[PDB]
Amino acid sequence: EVQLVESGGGLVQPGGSLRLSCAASGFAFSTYEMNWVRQAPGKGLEWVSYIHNSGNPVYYADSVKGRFTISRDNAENSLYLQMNSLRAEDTAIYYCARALRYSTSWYDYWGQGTLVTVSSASTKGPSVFPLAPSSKSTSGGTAALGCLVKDYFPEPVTVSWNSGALTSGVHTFPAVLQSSGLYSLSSVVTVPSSSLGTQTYICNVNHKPSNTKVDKKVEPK
Amino acid sequence: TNLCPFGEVFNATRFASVYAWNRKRISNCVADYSVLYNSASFSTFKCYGVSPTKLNDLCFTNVYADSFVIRGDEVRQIAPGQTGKIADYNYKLPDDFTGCVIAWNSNNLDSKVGGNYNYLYRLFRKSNLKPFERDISTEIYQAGSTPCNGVEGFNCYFPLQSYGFQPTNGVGYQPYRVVVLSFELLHAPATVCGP
Amino acid sequence: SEIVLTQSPVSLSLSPGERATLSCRASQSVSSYLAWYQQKPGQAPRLFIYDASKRATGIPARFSGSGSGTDFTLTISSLEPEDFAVYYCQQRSNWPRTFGQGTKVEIKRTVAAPSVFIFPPSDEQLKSGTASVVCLLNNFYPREAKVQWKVDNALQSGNSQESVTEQDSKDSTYSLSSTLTLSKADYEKHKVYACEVTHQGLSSPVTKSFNRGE
Ligand SMILES: *[C@@H]1O[C@H](CO)[C@@H](O)[C@H](O)[C@H]1NC(C)=O
Repeated sequence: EVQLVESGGGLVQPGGSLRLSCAASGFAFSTYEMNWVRQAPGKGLEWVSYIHNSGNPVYYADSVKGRFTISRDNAENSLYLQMNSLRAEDTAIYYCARALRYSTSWYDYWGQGTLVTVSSASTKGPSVFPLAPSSKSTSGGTAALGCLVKDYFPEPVTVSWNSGALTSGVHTFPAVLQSSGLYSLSSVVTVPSSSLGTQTYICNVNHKPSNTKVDKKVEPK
Repeated sequence: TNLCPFGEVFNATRFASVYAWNRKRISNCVADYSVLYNSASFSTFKCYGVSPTKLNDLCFTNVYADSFVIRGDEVRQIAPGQTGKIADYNYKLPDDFTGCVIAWNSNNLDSKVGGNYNYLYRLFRKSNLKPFERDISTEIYQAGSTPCNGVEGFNCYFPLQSYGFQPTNGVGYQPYRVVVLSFELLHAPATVCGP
Repeated sequence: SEIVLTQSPVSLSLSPGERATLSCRASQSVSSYLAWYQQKPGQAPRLFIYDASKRATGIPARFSGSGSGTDFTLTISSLEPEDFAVYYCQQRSNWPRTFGQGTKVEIKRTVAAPSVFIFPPSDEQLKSGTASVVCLLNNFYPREAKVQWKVDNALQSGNSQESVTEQDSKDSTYSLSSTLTLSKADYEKHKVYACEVTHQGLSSPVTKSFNRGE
C-alpha cells in the first residue's frame, strides 16, 4: 500500500524554525520527483518546493527562498523540509506530494498533511460549555442543543457526541480566531422534541496539543 | 601476497538493483577461490567452462565480479542461453560463458515488513540486452501509438518495476544476492592467478 | 514573472446530472502545461486531468479537458454526487507551479428556511468574566443568510462572529452559527437578547428571543 506520512509539524514562535519529514513506503521513492505544497486554512493551494530524484534540480516558491530548504534520502525513503525564520504567513497544512515520473509537477499521491502554525500565542486547552435546549421547545418536531468549545489556541479539536454513537444531526462548526488569538467553536445536534428527559447527550471534546479530554453533560435547566 | 578483495563484493552492506548491476574488477592479487565453494554457505554455485574445483590453479588477466539482487525464481536466468525478464532486459550472459554464478538467499537482509521497494528490475524494453549490457535508462516506455512526452500514463509505462520484497514471501518470490565471476584472459601477463 | 491563473466562475451551483464547464485563464502562454485537481473538504487534492487533455488514473470518462495557450476548459458531462468539490488548475511551464484560486461546485437545491435557536450563556461560563450568546441557523439551502443580534432592541456590530458549515452531504443544506460574546458586567446590564434572521425562505425575518433571568 502506497503511503505518505508527514510529521514534525506543530506550533512555532514567529521567527523560529521547524523541520518536516515525509515517510514514503509502497513504491520506488528513489525514482520519483518530490514536492511540498501548502494550503492556508480556508484558502488555495500554493506550491512550496521541488526536488529531483537525483536531488540537484531544486526550486522554491519565490516567497520562501533563503528560508526553506528541501532534502530527500533515497536509501531511507524520506523527504524533509527545513523551515527557518518562520512567519505567521507560513501557517498552513504542508502536504508531501508525489509527482508523476518526469512531469515534475503532476502530483500522483498526497500525504494526509501536517498542520504548521506559526504564532506567538501559547498552547491553551479549551473551555467546554453546554448549549442547553430551549425550555418548552416543542412536542414532536425537533430540539437543538450542543457544546461551545472556546479559548483553545492550537487549532485541531475533536468533538464527538456520545463516543461516536450520536452522529445524525451533528454540526461541528469551523472555528473562528478571536481578537485574543484564541479559537472558538460550537458543536450542535438536533434531536427529537420529546426525548430530552429520557435520553442523555454528552460531548467528547479532545485537544491533542494539550492532552485534554473534556466530556460535558448537556441537559435542560 | 596481495589477496583479492572478495570480501568487498560478497559481504557488501548494500547490493545494486539488477537493472543497474554493479561491476568490480579484480586485478593484481591472489584469489584462493576454493574458500568460496568449500564453504557450503551458498545455495547456487555453478561454474561454466572452467571447473569450480582446481579452479585456483589457473591464471587470468582480469576477473569481473558482477553483483545484484533478484528473486528466487529468477536465479535460473543467470546462466548461458537463458530467457526471461532478467536475462532479456536486465542482465545477459554470453552463450560462451566461462565463469561462475554464485547466489544465496538474502531474505534476512533485503526484505522488510511492509515491503522493501529499493530493489528494481526493468519490466519494459523494446529489445533484448546484449551480453554484459547495462541499461540504466529510465525513459518512459511507449507501448502505444500516442507519444508519451515523458509522462507515464495510458500505454506509457515507467520501465522499472519494484520487487517489494517481504519477509513472508514465497521462496521463489524471496530476494537472492547474486555474484557473477567472469574470467577474462587478455594478452597482458595474467595478473590474477591466486594459488 | 508569476504566471497568474485566474479561474471562472468563483462559484457554480448545478443539479446532479447536469453538464459543468470551468474556466482557467493564464496571464501568458503556458502552451499545454496545465492540469486540473479536485479537492473535498478535510482532504488532500486529487489529480484528475493533466497536460490539459489527459486523464489521471481512475478518473471517469465524464471528466474532460481541452485548451492551449492561455485559455483552458474543464468539462463534466454529467455531474455525479461525488463530483461536487473545489477544482484547481496548475501550470508547469514556469517555476513556480502556480495554481488558480479555486472554482467551487455546490449542489443546486430547492429553497428551505432554517430552524432558528438562541442559546443563553451557561452559568459556568458566567463564573468566568465572559458571556457568550449563540444563535443557530440550521439546515437552510441558500448559503446567503443575514443574522443581526439585538440587545434591548439595539443591534450591535463587531461582537458577533459567524461560521458556516460545508454543504451537508445528505440534505445539501448549510448551517450557520453566530456567537455574540460579551463581558459578564455588560451582559448583566441588559435585559432581552434576540437574534433576527433574514433569508430567502423566510417571508419575514424570524427572531428568537430569551430573557436574562429565564
Ligand atoms: C564474509 O564474512 C564472513 C564472516 O566474517 C567470512 O567468513 C567470509 O569469508 C566473508 N566473505 C569473503 C568473500 O571473504
